[PDB]
Amino acid sequence: VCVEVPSETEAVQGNPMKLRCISCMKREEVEATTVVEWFYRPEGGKDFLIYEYRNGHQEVESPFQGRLQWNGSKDLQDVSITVLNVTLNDSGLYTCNVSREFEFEAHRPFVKTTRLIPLRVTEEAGEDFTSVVSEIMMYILLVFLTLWLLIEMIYCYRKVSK
Amino acid sequence: CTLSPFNCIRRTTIKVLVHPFFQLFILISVLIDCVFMSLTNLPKWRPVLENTLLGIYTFEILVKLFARGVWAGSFSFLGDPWNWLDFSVTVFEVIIRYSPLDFIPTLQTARTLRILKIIPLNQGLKSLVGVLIHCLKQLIGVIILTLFFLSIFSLIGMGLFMGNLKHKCFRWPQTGNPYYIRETENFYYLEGERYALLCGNRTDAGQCPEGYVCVKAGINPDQGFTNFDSFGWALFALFRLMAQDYPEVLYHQILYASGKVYMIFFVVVSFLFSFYMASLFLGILAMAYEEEKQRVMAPFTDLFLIICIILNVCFLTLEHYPMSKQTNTLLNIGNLVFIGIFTAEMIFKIIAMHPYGYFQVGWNIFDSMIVFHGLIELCLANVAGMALLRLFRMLRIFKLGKYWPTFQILMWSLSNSWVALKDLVLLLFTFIFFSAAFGMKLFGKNYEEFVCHIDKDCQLPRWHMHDFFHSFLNVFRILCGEWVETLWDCMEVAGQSWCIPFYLMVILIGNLLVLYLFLALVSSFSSQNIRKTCCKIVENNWFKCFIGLVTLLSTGTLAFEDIYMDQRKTIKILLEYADMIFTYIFILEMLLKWMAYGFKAYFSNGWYRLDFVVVIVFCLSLIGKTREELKPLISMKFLRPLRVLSQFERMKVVVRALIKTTLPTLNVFLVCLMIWLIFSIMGVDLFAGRFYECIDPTSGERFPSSEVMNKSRCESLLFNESMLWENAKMNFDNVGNGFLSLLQVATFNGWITIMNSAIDSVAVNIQPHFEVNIYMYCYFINFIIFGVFLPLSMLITVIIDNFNKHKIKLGGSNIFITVKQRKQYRRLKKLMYEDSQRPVPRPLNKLQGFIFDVVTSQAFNVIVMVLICFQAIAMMIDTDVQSLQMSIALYWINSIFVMLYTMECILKLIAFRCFYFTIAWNIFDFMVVIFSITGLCLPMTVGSYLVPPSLVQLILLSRIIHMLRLGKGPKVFHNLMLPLMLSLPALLNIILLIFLVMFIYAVFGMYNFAYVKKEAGINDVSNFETFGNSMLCLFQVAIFAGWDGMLDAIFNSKWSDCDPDKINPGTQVRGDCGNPSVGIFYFVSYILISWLIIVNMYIVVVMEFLNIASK
Ligand SMILES: C[C@@H]1CC[C@@]2(OC1)O[C@H]1C[C@H]3[C@@H]4CC=C5C[C@@H](OCCC(CO[C@H]6O[C@H](CO)[C@@H](O[C@H]7O[C@H](CO)[C@@H](O)[C@H](O)[C@H]7O)[C@H](O)[C@H]6O)CO[C@H]6O[C@H](CO)[C@@H](O[C@H]7O[C@H](CO)[C@@H](O)[C@H](O)[C@H]7O)[C@H](O)[C@H]6O)CC[C@]5(C)[C@H]4CC[C@]3(C)[C@H]1[C@@H]2C
Ligand SMILES: CCCCCCCCCCCCCCCCCC(=O)O[C@@H](COC(=O)CCCCCCCCCCCCCCC)COP(=O)(O)OCCN
Ligand SMILES: CCCCCCCCCCCCCCCCCC(=O)O[C@@H](COC(=O)CCCCCCCCCCCCCCC)COP(=O)(O)OCCN
Ligand SMILES: CCCCCCCCCCCCCCCCCC(=O)O[C@@H](COC(=O)CCCCCCCCCCCCCCC)COP(=O)(O)OCCN
Ligand SMILES: *[C@@H]1O[C@H](CO)[C@@H](O[C@@H]2O[C@H](CO)[C@@H](O)[C@H](O)[C@H]2NC(C)=O)[C@H](O)[C@H]1NC(C)=O
Ligand SMILES: CC(C)CCC[C@@H](C)[C@H]1CC[C@H]2[C@@H]3CC=C4C[C@@H](O)CC[C@]4(C)[C@H]3CC[C@]12C
Ligand SMILES: CC(C)CCC[C@@H](C)[C@H]1CC[C@H]2[C@@H]3CC=C4C[C@@H](O)CC[C@]4(C)[C@H]3CC[C@]12C
Ligand SMILES: CCCCCCCCCCCCCCCC(=O)O
Ligand SMILES: CCCCCCCCCCCCCCCC(=O)O
Ligand SMILES: CCCCCCCCCCCCCCCC(=O)O
Ligand SMILES: CCCCCCCCCCCCCCCC(=O)O
Ligand SMILES: CCCCCCCCCCCCCCCC(=O)O
Ligand SMILES: CCCCCCCCCCCCCCCC(=O)O
Ligand SMILES: *[C@@H]1O[C@H](CO)[C@@H](O)[C@H](O)[C@H]1NC(C)=O
Ligand SMILES: *[C@@H]1O[C@H](CO)[C@@H](O)[C@H](O)[C@H]1NC(C)=O
Ligand SMILES: *[C@@H]1O[C@H](CO)[C@@H](O)[C@H](O)[C@H]1NC(C)=O
Ligand SMILES: *[C@@H]1O[C@H](CO)[C@@H](O)[C@H](O)[C@H]1NC(C)=O
Ligand SMILES: *[C@@H]1O[C@H](CO)[C@@H](O)[C@H](O)[C@H]1NC(C)=O
Repeated sequence: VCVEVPSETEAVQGNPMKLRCISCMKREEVEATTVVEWFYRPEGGKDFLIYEYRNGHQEVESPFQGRLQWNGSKDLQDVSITVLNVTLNDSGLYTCNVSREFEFEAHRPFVKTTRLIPLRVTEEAGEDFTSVVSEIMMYILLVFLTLWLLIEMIYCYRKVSK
Repeated sequence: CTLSPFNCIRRTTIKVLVHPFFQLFILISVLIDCVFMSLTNLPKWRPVLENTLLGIYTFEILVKLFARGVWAGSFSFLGDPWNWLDFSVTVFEVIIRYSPLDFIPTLQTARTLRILKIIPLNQGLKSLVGVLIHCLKQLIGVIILTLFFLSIFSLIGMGLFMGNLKHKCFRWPQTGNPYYIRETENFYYLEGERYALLCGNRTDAGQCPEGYVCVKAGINPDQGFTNFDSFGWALFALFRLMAQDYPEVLYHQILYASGKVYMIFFVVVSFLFSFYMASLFLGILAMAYEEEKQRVMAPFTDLFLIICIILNVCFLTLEHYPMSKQTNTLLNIGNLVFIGIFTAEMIFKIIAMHPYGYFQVGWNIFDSMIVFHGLIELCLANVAGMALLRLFRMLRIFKLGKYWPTFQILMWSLSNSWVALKDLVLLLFTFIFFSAAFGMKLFGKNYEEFVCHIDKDCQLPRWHMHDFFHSFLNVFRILCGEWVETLWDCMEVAGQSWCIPFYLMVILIGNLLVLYLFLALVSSFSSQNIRKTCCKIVENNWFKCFIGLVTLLSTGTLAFEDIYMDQRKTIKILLEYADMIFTYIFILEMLLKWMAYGFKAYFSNGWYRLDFVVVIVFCLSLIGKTREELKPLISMKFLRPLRVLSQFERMKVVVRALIKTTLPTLNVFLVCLMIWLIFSIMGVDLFAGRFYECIDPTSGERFPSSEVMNKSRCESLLFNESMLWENAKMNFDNVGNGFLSLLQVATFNGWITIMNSAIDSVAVNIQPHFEVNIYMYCYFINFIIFGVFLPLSMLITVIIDNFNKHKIKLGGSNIFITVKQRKQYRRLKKLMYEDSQRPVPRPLNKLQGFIFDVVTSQAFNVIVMVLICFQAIAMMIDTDVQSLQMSIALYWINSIFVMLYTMECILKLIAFRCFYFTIAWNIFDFMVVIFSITGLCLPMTVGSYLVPPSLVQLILLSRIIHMLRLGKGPKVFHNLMLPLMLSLPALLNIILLIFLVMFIYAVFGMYNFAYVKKEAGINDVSNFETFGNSMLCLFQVAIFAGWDGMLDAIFNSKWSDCDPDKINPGTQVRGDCGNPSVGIFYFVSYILISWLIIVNMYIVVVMEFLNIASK
C-alpha cells in the first residue's frame, strides 16, 4: 500500500529529522530498477548530492558523511532519509530526485519524479498553529456544552419546584 | 375418423390397451432404451436393440391409434398432446432408418425425446405436469414484467457502458495454441490473466502502467460474450445479473473500464431483479401451490445409553490427520467398547421382549442394523480393504435421534408428505436425465471436435458434455446457478444459435421444478426535586434529538480511518478531539439517566446496558492512546455504532422483530448442525490427508502426475529442481476444516476447487491424478441435496411460521414498522387503491376557442403512451460499431422526440390554466422536457466541456416510468408493483439495519485487512483500503459473489507469502499479512447475520404479496 504524503518542513535543534519522500508506481505488480539521489543546497550552495541508491547503497563523501541514515523500503518505493543532530546552520533545500525504468519485453519506459523539501530548523519550534486552535475549539465547545446543561438544569429545577 | 366401438378389432385393441401388463411392458422397454442410449457406451448390438425398440414403439402407436380412434376431438389419439410427440418421433425414425437419407446424428438426438415418455406412463407425473402448466399460465404477467424491466435496464446499460469493455492500455509511444495467444507486445497483460487489463481515464477507474495509455481498441473480454455494445448482449448481461451468476468478475470489469461510481447501477439491479422480481415469482408460485392443495432394566437407565451415544459421536469427531499410533489405537478401543455396549443393548432387549416383540418397532431395526454393521466391520475390515464399511459408522449418530423430539417430528412430516414429494422428485429426476442425454447428443461431438477452442493443450476440460456423466453434472450445476462459465464453452464449440435455447430451457424449467419442490417441502414441514428535574431533562424530545445527532456523528466519523489517514493531517486532529467530546457527552447522558431513574431501574433495562457498554468502549478507547502496551484497546471503538441501535425507535423494532422471528429456530438449527457434522465426518474419512500435492513454488501449478508419482520424488531433491509438497487451502483434514469446506460448498463460492481436489485424490502420499476418482461427485451432490436444500426448507418454514404467529399476536399485518408508521401504511394503501377523482375545471369564458377536451381525451393519452414506447424501441437499434448514417438517424429520432414532448408540454400548459404544476407527475414531465432541451442544444452554442452522447437518450427514457401507472399502462403492472409500495416502510427499516451492520463490519475490516497483499479476491476495486472499497466487498459477500477469493487472499500467511515487516509508505502500520482466525470469524459471522436479515426481507415482501392477492 502506498499513499504519497509530504514531509515535515520544520525541525528542532538537537533532534533527528526525517526528510520523508514517497514516490510510488501507478501499478504495484510491476518491477523496476530504481535510481535514487538526494541533493542539499545552502543559500549559497549549488545542489550537490549527499546520498544515492544505484545497484545498492553507495558511499558518497560530503559534509553529511557519517550522520545520514536510510529509512526506505526494500522495494525502494519509499526513499525517506534521516539526518542526525540537525544543527541550526544546515537548512534550505533538500531534493529527492528519483528515476526508475521498467521492463516489458518490448519497451523500457523511463520516468523521473522530483520532490523538494524546504527545511528551516529553529532553536525551539512550539506547538503547531493548527493543533493549538483545535484545542481552543475543543475547550470552548466543552465549556459551552456544560454551560447549556447547567442552564437547563437550573431552568427546569425552578419550573418544577414551582 | 375411427372404427366402431362395436367391432372385433377395436374391442380387442381396447382390451390390450387397458391391461396393466401393457403399460408395464412399455415402461420397461422405455427404461431399457434410456439406459442403453445414455448411460451405456460401446456396445456392438446397437442395430438389433434399436430396431426391436422401434418395433415395440410402433406397436404401441398402432394399438393406441386403433383403440382411441384418430380425431374424435377428445380422449382420442390426437386428443392427448403426448401422443403427438410419440407419433412424430416414431415416424421420423421409421423414415430415416429405412430410407436413402442418413440424418444419423440428428436421429439419435431425436430419440432422446423418448425419455419424456416416462411422464405419460405414470399418472402421478402426468397430473403433476398438468398442474405445473396451470401455474405457468398463472406466471404470465410476471414474466412479461420481468422482460419489460430487463429490456429497460439493458437500454440503461448500453447508455452507460457501451464500448467500455473495449478499453485497454495501449503501448505508447509506438507459436502455441492459435486460440490462446496474448498480444503482450501491444497491450498490458497481468502475469496470469488471459485478457488484456481493462483501464479507464477517470481517477476511480483502472490505472495503466507507465509507458502505457488507455485507448478504446481491440476485442471485448470473455471471447466477446461480455459487453454492452448492443441489445441482445446487454440482455444477456442483465439476465446473468438477475441470476447473480458469476457477477463479481463483471463488476470488476465494468468498474475497471469505467469508474467505481457506477456500482449504483449494480446495487439497483440487485434490489430490483434478484430481490423483488424473485419475490414476485416466489409469491405467485406459493399461492398456486396453496390453491392446488386446497383443490386436493427399562426405567431411567437410558441416560447411560444417551451418554454412550454422545461419547461415541465425540470419538467419531476426533479422527483427523495426521495421527500417531497411540491416538489411533485409542479410537480403535473406543469403537470396541461402544460396539460391545450396543451389542449388549440389543441382546438384553431381545431377551426382555421376546423375539417377535423386538422387531415390531422401527427404532429397534435401526439399532440392530447398527450392531450388525459394526460387527461385520470389526471382522472383515482388515482383509481385502473394504474401506467404505467404515464410512457408515456415522449412521450411529442418527441413534441420538431416538430421544430427540424435534428429529422425530421432522421425520414424521417427511414421511407423511412422502407421497406428494415422490412425484416431484421423480419429475425432477426425469427432467435432469432427459436434459443430460439431450445435451450430450447435441454437443458431445462438438466438444471433442473443437476441443482446442476451450482448453489450451487441446485436452477435454473439467466441465463438458462429451459423455453422459459430465452431461448430468453440467445440468445439475446449471440447476444450482453457475450456468455462465460453461455456456461460454458451449457457444465456443457449438455456437450462440444452438446453445442459448437449450440452456434457457434447462434454466427456466429447472427453476420452475426446483422452486415447486421447495415450496412443497416447506408446506410439508409446516403441517431531591433535582432528581425529577433530571427526569424531565432526559425525557425531553430535544434531548433525544441532540443525543441522536451526536450518535450519528460519532458513528460516521469512524469511516475516515483508512489508509489515507496520515495524509489528512488536520482531520486527524479534529477527530482525536471530537472523540473526547463524544465521550464527555455520553458520560453526561449516563450520569443524568442514573440520577433520573435510579441504578436499579437503569441496569434493569436491556437497551441501557448496551448504552453502558458503549460508554465503557469509549473510555477504553481513550485510555488506549497513552501506552503502546495499551494500544490494542483502541480497536474496541469499532463497537461504537451499536449505540445507533439503542437510540432510534426504528432499529429497536427491527431488532425486536428479528428476535421474535429468528430465535425460535434453535432446535431446527441443531438438527441441521447434526446433518452437517455427519457430512463433515464422512468427508474427513474420504479425503483427510489426501489433498496434498507437489506444485511449482513460483508458478504454483500442480506438477504433471507422470513425473512426480508420489511424495518421495517431490521431497527428495536429486537433480536440483524446485518443487514444494504442500496441502490445499481448503481441505478435509479434520471436522473443522470440513465445516469450512462445506460452508464454502453450500454458498457455491469456491466449491469447484474443492471438488477438483476431491476427484483428484488417490492416497495419503500419492500425487493426485486428473479425474481419477470421478464418482466422489456423489458426495457433493448428496450434500447439496440433503445438508443444504432440505435444511433450508426446514429453517424457512420455521421462520415463516414464527412470522405468522407473531402477526396473529398483534392482529397487525406488519411488525417491522413503528407505531407512527402504521398510519403511513394505511395512507399508502389508500393512495394506491383509490382514484384521484380530482379533475380541474376547463377554462370557458376568457378564451372560448380553447379545446381543453383534446388533452383530457383518451386518444391523446394513448398516443402519448405509444410515443413513449416507440422512443424506447428506437433505442435498441444503437450499437458500438455503427455506420455514420445510422448515428445521425438516431440523433434525429431523439431530436424529434424532444420536439414532440415539448409540443405535448406546451399544449398541456395551454389547456390547464396554471394547474399544470399541481400534479406531481406533470412536474416530472416538465423537468424531463427542460433537461432534454438543455442537453440537446447545450452544445449548440455554449460548447460546454461536453454533453455525453447518451445523456439526452437516457433523459428521454425516464418517461417510460409512466407504464407503471394505474391509468396509463397495463393493469397488471400496477398490481405487480403494489407489494413494493405497500412494504416500503418495513423494507426501509430492514435496509437501514442491514446498512448499519455492513458499516460495523466495514470499519472492522478496514482496521484488519487493509495492507493485506493483493491476491485472488483483493484487487484494485474490491479491497478493505477505504470505506467505499470495504462496503463494495461486503455487498459482494452478501450476495455470495466470491467471498472465497477474499478469504483466500487473507490466508496468505498460511501460504507463506507475506512480509511481516515491509514498510507501507505513508502509514505507521507495518506488515503485509492477515490473521486467518480473524478472517474465518469475520466472514462466517457476516454470512450468517446477513443471511438471516435478508431472509426476513424476503419473507416480508412475499407475505405482503400474498396478503394483497388474498383479496
Ligand atoms: C423497452 C420497450 C418499451 C416499449 C414496450 O416494449 C419494451 O414495453 C413492452 C410492455 C408490453 C406490454 C406489456 C403488458 C401487456 C399486457 C397484456 O395483457 C394483459 C396481461 C395478462 C397477464 O395476466 C396475468 O396477470 C397475473 C400475472 O402475474 C397473473 O397472476 C395472478 O395469479 C393469480 C391467479 O389469477 C392471482 O390470484 C394473482 O393475484 C395474480 O398475480 C394472472 O392470473 C394473469 O391473468 C392479462 O392481464 C390481466 O391482468 C389481471 C390478472 O388477470 C386482470 O385484471 C383484473 O383486475 C381485477 C382483478 O382483481 C378485475 O376486477 C379487473 O376487471 C381486471 O382488469 C385481467 O384479467 C387482465 O388485465 C397485453 C400486451 C401488453 C400491453 C404488452 C404489449 C407490448 C408492450 C407495450 C411492450 C412495448 C413494445
Ligand atoms: C402457510 C403460509 C404458506 C406461505 C409460504 C411462502 C414461502 C415464501 C418463501 C420465503 C423466502 C424464501 C427465500 C428463497 C428460497 C429459494 C432458495 C432455493 O430454492 O435454494 C437455494 C439453496 O441453494 C441450492 O443449492 C438449491 C439448488 C437445488 C439443487 C437440486 C436439488 C433437488 C433435490 C430433489 C431430488 C432430485 C433428484 C436429482 C438427482 C441428482 C438456492 O440458493 P440461491 O439461488 O438463493 O443463492 C445461492 C448463490 N450462491
Ligand atoms: C442461458 C442463456 C440466456 C442468455 C440470454 C437471456 C435472454 C432473456 C431471458 C428472459 C426470460 C423471461 C423470464 C425471466 C424469469 C427469470 C426467473 C429467475 O431467474 O428469478 C428467479 C425466479 O424464477 C423462478 O423461480 C420460476 C421461473 C418460471 C418461468 C420459466 C417458465 C418455463 C418456460 C417453458 C418454455 C422454455 C423456453 C425455452 C426457449 C426455447 C429464480 O432465479 P435464481 O435467483 O434462483 O437463479 C439462481 C442463480 N443465483
Ligand atoms: C422503471 C425505471 C425507468 C427509469 C429509466 C431512466 C432512469 C435513469 C437512466 C440513467 C441516467 C444516469 C445519468 C448518467 C449520465 C450519462 C452517463 C455518462 O456517460 O455521463 C457521464 C457519467 O458520469 C456520472 O455522472 C457518474 C455516473 C452515475 C451512474 C448512475 C447509475 C444509476 C442508474 C439506475 C437508474 C434507476 C435509479 C433508481 C433509484 C433507486 C460520463 O460521461 P462519458 O461516458 O462520455 O465519459 C466520462 C469518462 N471520461
Ligand atoms: C483517455 O483520454 C485520452 C486523452 O488524450 C484519449 O486519447 C486521445 O483521444 C483523442 C480523442 O478524444 C484522440 O484524438 C487522441 O489522439 C488520443 N490520444 C491522446 C493521448 O491524446 C483516450 O482516447 C481516452 N481513452 C478512453 C478509453 O477514454
Ligand atoms: C440506507 C442507504 C444509505 C443504503 C442503501 C443500499 C441498499 C439498497 C443495498 C445495500 C445492501 C443490499 C442487499 C445485499 C444482499 C442481498 C441479497 C440478494 O438476494 C439481492 C438482494 C439483497 C437483499 C441486497 C438489496 C439492496 C441492498 C439492501
Ligand atoms: C427500483 C426502481 C428503479 C423502480 C420503482 C418504481 C415505482 C416505485 C414507481 C413507478 C410507478 C409509480 C406509481 C404510479 C401511480 C401513482 C398515482 C399517484 O397517486 C401518485 C403515486 C403513484 C402510486 C406512483 C408511486 C411510485 C411508483 C410505484
Ligand atoms: C417438445 C417437448 C414437449 C415438452 C412438454 C410436453 C408436451 C405435452 C403436453 C403437456 C401438457 C399436457 C396437459 C394439458 C392440460 C391438462 O391436462 O391439465
Ligand atoms: C424470450 C427470450 C429471448 C432471448 C433472446 C436473446 C438472446 C441473447 C443473445 C443474443 C446475442 C446476439 C448475437 C449477435 C451476433 C454477434 O454479435 O456475434
Ligand atoms: C458483540 C455483539 C453485538 C450484538 C449486540 C446486540 C445487543 C442487543 C440488545 C437487545 C436488548 C433487548 C431488550 C428489549 C426490551 C423491550 O423489547 O422492551
Ligand atoms: C443422509 C444421506 C447421506 C448419504 C451420503 C452418500 C455419500 C456417498 C459417497 C460415495 C462414495 C463413492 C466412492 C466410489 C468407490 C471408489 O473409491 O472408487
Ligand atoms: C410494437 C410496439 C407497440 C408499443 C405501443 C403499445 C401501446 C402503449 C402501451 C400502453 C398499453 C395500454 C393497455 C391498457 C389496458 C390494459 O392492458 O388493461
Ligand atoms: C451518517 C451516519 C451513518 C451511520 C450508519 C448507520 C445508519 C443508521 C441510522 C438510523 C437512523 C434512523 C432515523 C430515524 C428517523 C427519525 O428520526 O424518526
Ligand atoms: C531508520 O532505521 C534505523 C535502523 O533500522 C532505525 O534505528 C531508525 O529509527 C529509523 N528511523 C526512522 C525515522 O524510521
Ligand atoms: C550534537 O552534537 C553536539 C556537539 O557535539 C553534542 O553536544 C550533542 O549532544 C549532539 N546531539 C546529538 C543528537 O547527538
Ligand atoms: C553555518 O554557517 C556559518 C557561517 O557560514 C559557519 O560559521 C558555521 O560553522 C556553519 N554551521 C555550523 C554551525 O557548523
Ligand atoms: C533532478 O535532476 C537534477 C539533479 O540535481 C536537478 O535538475 C534537480 O535536482 C532535479 N531536476 C530534475 C531535472 O528532475
Ligand atoms: C514412489 O514411487 C516410486 C516409483 O514407483 C517408488 O519406487 C517409491 O517406492 C514410491 N514411494 C513410496 C515410498 O512408496
